[PDB]
Amino acid sequence: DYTLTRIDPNGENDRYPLQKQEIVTDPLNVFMGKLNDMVNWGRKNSIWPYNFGLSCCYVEMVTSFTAVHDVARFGAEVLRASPRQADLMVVAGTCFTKMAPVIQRLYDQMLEPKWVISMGACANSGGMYDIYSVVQGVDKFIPVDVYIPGCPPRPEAYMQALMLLQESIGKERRPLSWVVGDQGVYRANMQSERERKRGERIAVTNLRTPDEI
Amino acid sequence: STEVIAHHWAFAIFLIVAIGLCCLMLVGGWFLGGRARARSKNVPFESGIDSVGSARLRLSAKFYLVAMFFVIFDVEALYLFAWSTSIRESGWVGFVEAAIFIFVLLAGLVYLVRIGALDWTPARSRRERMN
Amino acid sequence: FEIPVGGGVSDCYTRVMLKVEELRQSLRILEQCLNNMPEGPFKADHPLTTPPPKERTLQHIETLITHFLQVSWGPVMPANESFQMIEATKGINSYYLTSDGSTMSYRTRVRTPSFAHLQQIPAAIRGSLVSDLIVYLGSIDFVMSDVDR
Amino acid sequence: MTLKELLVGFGTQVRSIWMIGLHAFAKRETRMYPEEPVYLPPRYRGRIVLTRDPDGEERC
Amino acid sequence: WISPELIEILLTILKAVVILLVVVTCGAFMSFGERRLLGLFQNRYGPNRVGWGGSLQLVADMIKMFFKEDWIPKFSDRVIFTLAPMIAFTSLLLAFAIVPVSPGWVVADLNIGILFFLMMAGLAVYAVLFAGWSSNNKYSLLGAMRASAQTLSYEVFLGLSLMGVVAQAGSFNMTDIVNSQAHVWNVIPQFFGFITFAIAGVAVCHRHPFDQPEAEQELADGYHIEYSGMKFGLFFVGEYIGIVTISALMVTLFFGGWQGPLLPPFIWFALKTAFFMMMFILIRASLPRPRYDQVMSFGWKICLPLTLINLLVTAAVILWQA
Amino acid sequence: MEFAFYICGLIAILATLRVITHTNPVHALLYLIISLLAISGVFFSLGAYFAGALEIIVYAGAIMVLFVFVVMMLNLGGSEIEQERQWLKPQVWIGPAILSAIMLVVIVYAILGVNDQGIDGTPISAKAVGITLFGPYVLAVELASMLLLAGLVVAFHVGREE
Ligand SMILES: CCCCCCCCCCCCCCCCCC(=O)OC[C@H](COP(=O)(O)OCCN)OC(=O)CCCCCCCCCCCCCCCCC
Ligand SMILES: CCCCCCCCCCC1=C(C)C(=O)C(OC)=C(OC)C1=O
Ligand SMILES: CCCCCCCCCCCCCCCCCCCC
Ligand SMILES: CCCCCCCCCCCCCCCCCCCC
Ligand code: SF4
Repeated sequence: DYTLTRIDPNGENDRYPLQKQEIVTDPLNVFMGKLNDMVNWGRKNSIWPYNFGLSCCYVEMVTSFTAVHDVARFGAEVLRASPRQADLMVVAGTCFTKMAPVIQRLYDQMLEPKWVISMGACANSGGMYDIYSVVQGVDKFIPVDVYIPGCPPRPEAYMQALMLLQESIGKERRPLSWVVGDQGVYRANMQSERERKRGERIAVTNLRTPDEI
Repeated sequence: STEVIAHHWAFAIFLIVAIGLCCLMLVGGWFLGGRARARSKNVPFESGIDSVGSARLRLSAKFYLVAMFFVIFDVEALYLFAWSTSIRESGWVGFVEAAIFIFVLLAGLVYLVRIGALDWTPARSRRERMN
Repeated sequence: FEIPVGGGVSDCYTRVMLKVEELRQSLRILEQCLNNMPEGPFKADHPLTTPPPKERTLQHIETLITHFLQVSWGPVMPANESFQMIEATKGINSYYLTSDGSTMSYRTRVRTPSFAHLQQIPAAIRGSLVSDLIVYLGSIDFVMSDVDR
Repeated sequence: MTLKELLVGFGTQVRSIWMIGLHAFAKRETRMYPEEPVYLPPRYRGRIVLTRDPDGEERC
Repeated sequence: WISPELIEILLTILKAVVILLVVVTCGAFMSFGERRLLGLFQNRYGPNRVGWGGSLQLVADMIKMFFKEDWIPKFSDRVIFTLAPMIAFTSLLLAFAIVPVSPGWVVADLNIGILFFLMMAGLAVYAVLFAGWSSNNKYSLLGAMRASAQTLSYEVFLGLSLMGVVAQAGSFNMTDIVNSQAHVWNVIPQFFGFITFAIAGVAVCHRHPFDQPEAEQELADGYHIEYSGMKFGLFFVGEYIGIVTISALMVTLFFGGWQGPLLPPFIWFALKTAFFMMMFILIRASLPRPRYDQVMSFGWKICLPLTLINLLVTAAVILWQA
Repeated sequence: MEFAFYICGLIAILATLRVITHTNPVHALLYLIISLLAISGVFFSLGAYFAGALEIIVYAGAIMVLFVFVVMMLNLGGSEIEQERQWLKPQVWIGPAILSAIMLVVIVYAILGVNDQGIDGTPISAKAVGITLFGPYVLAVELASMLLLAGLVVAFHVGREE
């Protein structure tokens, strides 16, 4: 229940992303597993987002940074202006066709490990902008770890996606060093949130009427 | 004595352990974790688009005159550093000497300010046009 | 409500403080909105009111027909050209609409103020420091959705 | 700059430091998602559902 | 090896090692403390989830920083690029090595003292200069030029701001400086020296409002853009150690050091140093950033004549009362 | 004391030799920093504590100005390195090499015949230097202020734009 990705920027593959993915089994012993868990804990509790925004979704993400939401509580407020110091790229906005090589370049300039959250309907699929100048989803060329529906997602939806990314990071397998060992990145194939929440969602019967505050 | 040589050894061990701790953290950062590979990874960051030229250029600073003046004024500062540790021994005569020295220093500073030697702001950034 | 005006110089500081006074004036307008709120309909009685009032849609057949056609094929606007200019948050925003008689706009032209302000940028900042340009960008009050539409 | 401008600027810096330091004694404005749930008004536009009539059949 | 001299030597060595470890730990835990105190000043919490009260946030950040890819760019001068974080880490640590934190607790009781601090600050500028130049980045080169401009602004009067305290103590030694404040702390007679040293010492660490080499709004973090992993962490750990050192020097020179009526001397020293660390955080939270030409004008036209006139008045007072 | 003197002097000699035969200007400035730090360590080993402190203090600022000027003019990538490396040839250095060597030989021969009781390294304090500086050397202080004033005026008149 793991997908292994191996990157190959100079291989015989031109289409982005320059990577290959294969469904494998969990590679994980009594000490390497514990130290991998410690590295995953440290990485998931210190996620520095890239100060990068395309449209209105960025306004909601930085709203989550402020005092009324305080995403600092999760340890994810540091907000680096440099791609080298950033761990998380939030595609917060429309992937405009003119902006797509820029997004690819900025993703290339980030360093390992890196995660991608596609925030909002535009970044997810193109959203309402099925139009000549808009790429229909940033996952046409960027591998995406978490998708947030919404236009915009509210700041707590961005926080919920941050927690989802934390659970995905906490059970991933990455090279502990670049000198010795397997260097491919193993990501757990999680149960979908739709299937997880289906039981409590279908059981809803009555909601408040839209007539009061 | 003994406290002096103890403090000398303490200073030596302080410097050695500080430099060794810095080197150890650099080595641990270098060897731990994976590495990223990308086509444009080894391109300098300029907000996502290629550079025009590079950072290796004749970039003209505007405060170079102030840099010369800073070197001069730092030497004047060391003269005052020598005076300030022995003010009671030099007496009022040393005070008169340092007053003349400081007055010549301040007259040179006033001269530099008044001739515009310390001004390098462009004319559109001098903030003359206000309500 | 008052319209705050500057002394003759459009500064970064003057633009920001003018927007502060505009915020206070909008607070005055909101106080008047809270105190004197008319009782009446939230939708016009016109046949082209899209969609019609929902309760009448849910129980009256002709209203249901109007709703059905308005949300599916669309409301039919007779062929004309229309224009509306408003004071938006960042300047003057306008819509220029051409109907050809269909349920879709033949032409929708949106004039936005941020386009003009960003074009003004090189004339007003030429010969300044970079920090002045940072402050200028902060004081223009623009977003790029407004600029590029 | 003038002497009055220097003194006034010193006073304004002191005032800014003082007011932020007094914000250190204020009540927190944070709504602590996810420990306290987000309040949403009843007509908030989030996840879409299909509903049933009072007889239990699907309304669609 | 049973002799009083040798065991006194190892006791002094152990005390110096303890001082070094506590200062480095205080720099890292004050990165965490800056986050929590900024949350406090901005009506929020800051990191309070990872561990009890966020106490394990520093550990998580350290693990992330260690296992981040610590890279050296192919377009950079590799040796200078690696050397600049080492200078940024070590210079103001060595400047701390003259701070007497308690009677009997000082690493180096140097005869030069505050001269050694000036030596280390003058060496400390080269970290930002080398980081800006070696990284071959345009924003980083602009940050390096801004850092040199800042050094021109403050270094002309930093030592002169300390010279009134030096004149009152009659010595460069820092224990003599805290002994001269047995009755009145130097913040009362050397008040103008105090404010000029506060300005220049904030400018020493390139801390806000003098963070022009790393100005995020202008230079997109400037001189350390190409740094990542533990070299970036080295730059910020050195910055926080510099905050600790400048606060402790301010306490030592202007606030009596460890002298106080009731508490143990280290408690007084730690309380005053913690207060000025909090003041570093608060001025980062409170006041805006001036233009760097305005900072140069302020340093050369206001602060330097103030330090010169302060030294003259201090000497006249000393000789009048002698 | 002698350990520090000999090692700091060796480091200063090697770093200065690296300075005068280097192509990269920023690297040359770094080796100049290292050589001046080593000469300051030599000063500290001889008891001249004030001189060593001032050696680090005023050359850290001075080489910073040299870095400013090097960034303004010299640094261009490999163009100035190629131009400077082509300016250095075996003949160009071997010419003045024996000249400097025989000057050093004559100066060293004159040095070795002097009466030497050894430098005990007793520290001469900054207070004593300040007492001498504002005592017997008052006119030196005031005319040095005039000298630095002349340097200021010359730098302003020459190093301008228009
Ligand atoms: C242990 C170490 C840490 C200690 C922590 C506590 C102390 C922190 C000290 C922080 C220092 C901040 C200093 C900032 C100086 C900025 C000066 C400057 O450049 O101001 C520019 C501004 C306008 O510039 P102008 O020259 O008028 O315009 C020319 C335009 N081309 O000019 C003006 O606005 C004019 C007024 C300038 C005012 C300068 C600041 C006054 C001193 C600092 C604030 C007070 C701090 C507390 C002091 C003690 C209080 C008891
Ligand atoms: C022993 C090694 C420990 C390394 C820990 C490094 C932690 C660095 C955090 C500093 C910091 C950064 C970079 C930062 O960018 C930032 O935002 C302005 C802060 O305040 C919220 C910070 O506190
Ligand atoms: C925020 C304060 C930072 C202080 C940094 C320097 C501290 C170095 C470690 C000192 C440890 C010993 C303290 C004195 C011991 C004797 C007194 C004990 C009772 C207080
Ligand atoms: C283009 C002009 C270049 C001028 C370079 C000048 C170099 C001069 C080198 C002189 C070397 C002298 C070596 C010793 C000679 C014998 C002793 C002196 C004469 C008796
Ligand atoms: S998804 Fe909606 S809110 Fe987000 S960028 Fe697109 S239009 Fe803006």
